[PDB]
Amino acid sequence: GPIPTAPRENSLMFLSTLPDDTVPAYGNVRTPPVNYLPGEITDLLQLARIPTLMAFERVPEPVPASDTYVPYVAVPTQFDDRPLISFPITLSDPVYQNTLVGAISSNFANYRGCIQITLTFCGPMMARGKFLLSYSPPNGTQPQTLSEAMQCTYSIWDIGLNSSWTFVVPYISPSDYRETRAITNSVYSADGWFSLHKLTKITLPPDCPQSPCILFFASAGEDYTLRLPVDCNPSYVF
Amino acid sequence: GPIPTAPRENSLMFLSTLPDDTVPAYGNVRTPPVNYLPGEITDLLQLARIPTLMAFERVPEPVPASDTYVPYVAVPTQFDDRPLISFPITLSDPVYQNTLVGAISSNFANYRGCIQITLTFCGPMMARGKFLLSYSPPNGTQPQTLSEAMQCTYSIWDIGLNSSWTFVVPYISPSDYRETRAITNSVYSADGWFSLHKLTKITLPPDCPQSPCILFFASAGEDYTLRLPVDCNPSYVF
Amino acid sequence: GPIPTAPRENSLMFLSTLPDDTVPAYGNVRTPPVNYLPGEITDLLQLARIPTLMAFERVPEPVPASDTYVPYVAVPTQFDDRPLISFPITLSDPVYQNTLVGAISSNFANYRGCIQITLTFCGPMMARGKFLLSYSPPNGTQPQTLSEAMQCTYSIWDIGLNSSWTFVVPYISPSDYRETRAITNSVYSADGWFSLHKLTKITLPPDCPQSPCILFFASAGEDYTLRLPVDCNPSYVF
Amino acid sequence: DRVTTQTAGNTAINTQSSLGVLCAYVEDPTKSDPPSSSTDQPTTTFTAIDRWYTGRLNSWTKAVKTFSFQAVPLPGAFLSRQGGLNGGAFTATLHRHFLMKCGWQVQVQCNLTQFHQGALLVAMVPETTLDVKPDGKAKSLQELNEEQWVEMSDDYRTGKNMPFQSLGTYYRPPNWTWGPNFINPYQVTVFPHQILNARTSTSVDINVPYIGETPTQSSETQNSWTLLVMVLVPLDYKEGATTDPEITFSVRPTSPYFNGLRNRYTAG
Amino acid sequence: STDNAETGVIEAGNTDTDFSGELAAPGSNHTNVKFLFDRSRLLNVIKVLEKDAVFPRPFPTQEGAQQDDGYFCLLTPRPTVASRPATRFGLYANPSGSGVLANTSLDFNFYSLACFTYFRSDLEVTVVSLEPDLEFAVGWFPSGSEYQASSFVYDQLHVPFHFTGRTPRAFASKGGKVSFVLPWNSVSSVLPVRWGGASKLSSATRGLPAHADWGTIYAFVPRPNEKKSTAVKHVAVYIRYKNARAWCPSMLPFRSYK
Amino acid sequence: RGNNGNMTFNYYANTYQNSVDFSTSGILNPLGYLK
Amino acid sequence: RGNNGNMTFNYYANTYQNSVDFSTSGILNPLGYLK
Amino acid sequence: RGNNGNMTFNYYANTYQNSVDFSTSGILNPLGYLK
Ligand SMILES: [Ca+2]
Repeated sequence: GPIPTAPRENSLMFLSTLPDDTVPAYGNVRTPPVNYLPGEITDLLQLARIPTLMAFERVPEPVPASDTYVPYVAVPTQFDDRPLISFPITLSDPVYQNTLVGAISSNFANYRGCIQITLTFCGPMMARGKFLLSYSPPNGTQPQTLSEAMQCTYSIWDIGLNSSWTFVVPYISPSDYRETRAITNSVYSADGWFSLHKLTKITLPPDCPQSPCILFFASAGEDYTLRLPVDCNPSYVF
Repeated sequence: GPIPTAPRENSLMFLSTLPDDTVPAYGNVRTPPVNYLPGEITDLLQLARIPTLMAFERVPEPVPASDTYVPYVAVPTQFDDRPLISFPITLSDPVYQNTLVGAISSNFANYRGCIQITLTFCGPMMARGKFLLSYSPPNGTQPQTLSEAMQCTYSIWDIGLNSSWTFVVPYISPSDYRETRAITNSVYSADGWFSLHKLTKITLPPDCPQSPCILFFASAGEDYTLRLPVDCNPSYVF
Repeated sequence: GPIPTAPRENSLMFLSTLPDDTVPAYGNVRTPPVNYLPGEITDLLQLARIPTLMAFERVPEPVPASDTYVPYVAVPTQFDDRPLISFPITLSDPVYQNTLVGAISSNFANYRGCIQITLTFCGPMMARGKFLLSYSPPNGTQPQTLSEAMQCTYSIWDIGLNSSWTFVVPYISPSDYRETRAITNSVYSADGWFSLHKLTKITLPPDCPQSPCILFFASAGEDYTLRLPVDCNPSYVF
Repeated sequence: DRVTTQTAGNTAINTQSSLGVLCAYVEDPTKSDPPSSSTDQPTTTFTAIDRWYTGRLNSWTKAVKTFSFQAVPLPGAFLSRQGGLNGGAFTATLHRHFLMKCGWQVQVQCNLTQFHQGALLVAMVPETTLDVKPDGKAKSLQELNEEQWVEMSDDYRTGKNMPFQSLGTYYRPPNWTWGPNFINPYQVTVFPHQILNARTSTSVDINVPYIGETPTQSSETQNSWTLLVMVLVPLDYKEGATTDPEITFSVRPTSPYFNGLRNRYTAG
Repeated sequence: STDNAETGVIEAGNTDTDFSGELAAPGSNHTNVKFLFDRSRLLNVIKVLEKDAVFPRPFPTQEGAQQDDGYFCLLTPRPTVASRPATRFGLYANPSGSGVLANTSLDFNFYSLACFTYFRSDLEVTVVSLEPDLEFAVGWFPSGSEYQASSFVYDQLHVPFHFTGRTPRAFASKGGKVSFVLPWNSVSSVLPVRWGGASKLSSATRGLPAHADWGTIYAFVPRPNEKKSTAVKHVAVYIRYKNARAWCPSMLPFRSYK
Repeated sequence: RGNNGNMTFNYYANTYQNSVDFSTSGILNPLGYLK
Repeated sequence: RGNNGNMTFNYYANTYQNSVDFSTSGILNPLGYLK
Repeated sequence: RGNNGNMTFNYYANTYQNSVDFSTSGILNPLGYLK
């Protein structure tokens, strides 16, 4: 006979994220095989690990072409005891906006793990020089001086045969996960700053272009993870 | 006691194609046996494989009987370097309209596999001659010349003791399935053309009728398959 | 937790013939035993097999008592080459109306198997005579002549020591089941006719009553079956 | 090979251009059992009815158009003697039984020449009413002779002209537009058939088993099989060649079962 | 390749028969008969009874007859007219005139793919309301049976006998639907898609089968005759073929070139 | 059995779903015998 | 099978859910044979 | 798996609940290889 049941208060509810299936309406359909297709992606982290270019406003001297954002930093010849460039370790910051790590990460609420900054020297091969890359966890005031940067996490990069240098921003946080978007500024959504200082000015022989450029890439480190899918920002269509 | 349940959002829905049964209202009924009945059909492909006649508009010279469509092609005596007849390999084309393959196929969205064209010479036995049947996959322009047809898939048929010739249109497609109906013309719903050229004019002895006719049949090849049942076109009743 | 369910389109429906139980409202009730009661009936066919009297309009010469229908046929003395009595093998015919076979059968849509007609001679024991009972499957015209009846299924019954004769109407049909009610006359609801002819006139000694009577009974044969319960005709109460 | 002689009773039909016998649905359409719907011992085959009966059809001429046809109802043709098809003892037995179940072996004969051209489609078609006029009456022998061949038309292609019951004055007469007994001329090759092509043979053979909506059927009204002869390619030849080739056919009832013996059928 | 179609048998070939290639692997089995017909489609739209009815009389029906038209639905893919079996299928191009417009039905989909002579299956019936918030019930009687007319009086209210009986009666909830499956119940073994016989020996219509159906359904309001309304209500009848089987290859309807 | 197609399960015990007699502790037979 | 994806359970017995013939006690075959 | 927490039962057969390719018969790998 009939099985007695007691439907719950949420009967007939439509839950967009319900972890279950619904009834098939047109089954017994066989599809063309996809074994011939290479390049299958299993997890978006596979793409977040691919380094992509960052973006910086071209030093107050833009090109007649509107929206003058560049993927590199030109190394000025004049000495100055402050960073050549610096940006916060806040994933929602515009410098990461168009990198895959940043774009993908903006679609989740949290991240855990290391971010990786990769630099590629694009000046002439005859050039020589050294740079000091540093990462400073939050402080009341952002460090500017070489003396200050040198007291944080840093590495000195030497220009030579090999063109690039990878710099892993350690995951130093009070919480096991951090906010992907700095809706409100806090120690959970803003984790300090990365900065690049020229250690010893670039040296060039005669008849060599000046101001060599350094390309910047960002990507997820090997232990980088994203959690909690969130609603997307549809503005890219406006 | 009562089992707690959570009816889903689509409760009470009536799905015309639901892959399941409904409650019996008048059961325990035994029916007269049907073992005595021969000719049982298990799959409609069994019928699509039976060749049936195609239809062509009788060369601009109809009979006083309206709707002058014929199942054959009369072989004219005058030389002309273009096809005696040709039609697209588009299952919704009128030439297949009343063949079983075409009629059955029009009730599904896709097909995969070979189509078979069968020709039967119905001229006198004293007649001799040769024909060139060809299939051309899509091209910007439909081939017309013997020289062009000869560069596609083709076979030369010799008239003699045996009256017929089967021609299998290979399944040459970018996709594993093709559209059964050319709602929009594309490489997925139109697959080129089949054409018949007279290779060497028909030769007859004196006192023999002229213009022998060739009957055309169409059917599903052995690897022919149909997928996705679609709504029928009820116009046959209007 | 709650089991997800998907109630169907026919939820809450009340089906008068649903092959299932409903909830008990006053259980744990023990009833007085019925072992003491003999005569239990398991199937109504057990009753349909019991022969009961048929009914005929008394030959255009009724008794002052309205509704003059009789369970017998008086054997007239005058010779006449046509049936003494005849009726169709159509279960809804009035001659079966009040027999158990007919009454029970009228409550189902179909029957399969043999019907049995039993005759009992009720004339004096000194009487002698012979009768020819015949069954004719459908024909354009109903047979009347002894010569015609004799070409169908028939048996010759001799009057003597034993008083009765059973006649089984064979089940001769195009379909495995036949209609119980001749709503529309067809080969599926009307199966010919049964008729009784006097073969050799009845012979009696002097001082013997004339016109002996023959009682008619109808019942289900051993292979008789009924299928599909239908709505009853409540008119017996009006 | 191409030369065969088929014997049945005191009958034998020969052909020297056989294409083989087309057997419908099963390898041996002759195997058949008694009907489960009749409890009386049936009358089965006896030598006087185990044979070929031969009759005539109207001649084929240059004027007959594509898709024009002739139909032979079975066992109807035996009952009306269409084409002179007198079924001897078979008809006599048929007329005396309410029910009859059987299959058929048929051969259509039509010789042409190596100088003629044209083709006839010969098929055994299940459940048709091609032998009836739209008014519901069966075509008489005279009507068949007057028309010779029935022309394919919108009515036949549509089933629009099949027999029907007039509704009565109570109803607005509707526009009849279609019928399930239509004929799609292009698909007649779906049925058990052979093609009689002037250039390949002078005969065709088809062998079909019993079929029906029920185990057995009314002798007087059944028409489960109909022999159909339809023009696919018009006849043609030069002056001097024999004109109007004739067409004949032979029919043999197979594994018959008769039930419900009674006096001869008499129309009501 | 060389052949002789006159034989009545032509083998299905493939690319490698005369050319060079291989067989294409099978993509589906959707042409399978059982799978193909196992889906619901619209059969007819009928009016809802609000009192005991008078079943339409047999043809030919003469003017002046008193009966209920457009209420009974014969369960069959075959053409029907005024709740009865038919041969020709008709409609009304000119709905203007005098006389009752006979209801007609046809399973359009079924016949577009019915390339066979006989068919058989069980039948799943679904009745959907075409009216807002309608409370109705469905009645059904077997092939070869008939509608039980008249009514009985309870508390001076007339209750049609179609409220009772031994056959299925399905009362839907307000705004609900009705659904159930019926077995092949005709006395015939199979249903003739096309037929060449006659159901009677005299004055019969050739080609008109007598019981090629799964019975008849009708809909009614669970209310006594007295509480009758004036606005006619309609209900849609859907059918689905279960465990379908087919026999003897045949043709598909002719498609006009005009 | 009766008009019941439920082969599977019986939620309520036999003594609740049905009534049963208290204790005092195919082949259709004829209803009449000639002796 | 037909258009049925229910592999699991059948609540109603086969003789109720379906009709069955009473007793009287892949590979697609051709519908025609040339002999 | 996907966003599915149903470990228990699957009422509809795999070929109905999902589509499957017809036959023609943790560890995240790189999408690029330097050779
Ligand atoms: Ca529930």
